[PDB]
Amino acid sequence: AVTVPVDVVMVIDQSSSMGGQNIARLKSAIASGQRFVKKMLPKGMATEGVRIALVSYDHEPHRLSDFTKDTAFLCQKIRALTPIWGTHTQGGLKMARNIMATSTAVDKHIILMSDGLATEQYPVKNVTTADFIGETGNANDPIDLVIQGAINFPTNYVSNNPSTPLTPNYPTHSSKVGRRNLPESKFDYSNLSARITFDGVAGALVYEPRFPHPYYYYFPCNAAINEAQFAKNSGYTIHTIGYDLGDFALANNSLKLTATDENHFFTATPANLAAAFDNIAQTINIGIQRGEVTDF
Ligand SMILES: [Ca+2]
Ligand SMILES: [Ca+2]
Repeated sequence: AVTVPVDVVMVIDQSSSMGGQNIARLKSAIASGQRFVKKMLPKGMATEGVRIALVSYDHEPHRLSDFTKDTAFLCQKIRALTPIWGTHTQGGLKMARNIMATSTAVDKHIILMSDGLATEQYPVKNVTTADFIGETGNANDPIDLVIQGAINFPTNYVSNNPSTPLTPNYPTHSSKVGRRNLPESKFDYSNLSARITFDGVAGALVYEPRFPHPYYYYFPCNAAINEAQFAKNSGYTIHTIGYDLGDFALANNSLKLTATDENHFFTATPANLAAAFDNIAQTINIGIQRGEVTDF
């Protein structure tokens, strides 16, 4: 029985939302993460053809392991996941692209798991108003949803810092938000811990105070979809778990679009997360089968 080599990068959001009152989220993430590792590396170091790498992220990404068959090392890093402020989903994906760049596996998969909106992203170089876009007219688009939400709850969505007298302009239906189809050349990747801020803070929308009416906002959910697209263009399959998103359309739809397609997007709760990782492992393992060697 022949299988092609496969390399998997796990990218796990460890934002503050995973802990505190919500600690069931972290605990199930840790249980299911280890379950997935064991399922994919059943022989440990002797598992032919399979390797797993691990990224966690909060306001910055963390390389927890390069590609490895070392079940114990991976499981120890998963058990050490820690809720920390910030959701730099673009950064997690960017570090996954860095790691996958060295792969010569035939099959190349990224698993992204996040329980919230992205609120951090990398700076845009030589930024102009053309790097932003307005309402699409598709009410399910992350663009239209974030604009509508920020109209309903301006200080929840838009970067603002009450400890200073500085103040953003808040959006209307005419406002423009970060695109999700910028070229890779547009992002400053010189520092994977960097984030765009206004008045010292980030957010679901980050005000670009240099630009005029109708007002312009970086949109980290769109930046994350943009980064996912670079990975898919490189040939990597993305499976995304929208984790405990509680029927919040912006969070659901923003994460759905990072996946290879809608069939690679899973809506999970802590209670049923293991079933999503089981299905992803099954899909990966079905995909690598190349039959038997029976030349004669
Ligand atoms: Ca979160
Ligand atoms: Ca302020």
